[PDB]
Amino acid sequence: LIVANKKVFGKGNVAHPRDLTRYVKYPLYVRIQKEKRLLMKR
RNA sequence: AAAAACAUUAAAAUGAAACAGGCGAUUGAAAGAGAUAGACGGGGAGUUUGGCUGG
Repeated sequence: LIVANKKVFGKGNVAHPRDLTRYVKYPLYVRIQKEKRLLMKR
């Protein structure tokens, strides 16, 4: 009955998934309104 | 640097860690473009290159 059990993954010479926000290229109006706040704080 | 190979649509009970007010670097208050001033500039523009006179 030992067929269904745990199976860990690889991710060596293989791929690995991860969330990639902070890299999204938001529209020009979002970028402008986000960097505007920074200029107020710098 | 032993091997011209495979690697994806997950099991299982999150797996696959969080946060930053920076996509990652480089240059930097200098340099580019503007204005004014000096230099240089036949690369180019405009023009000139007297008269008498045994032609």
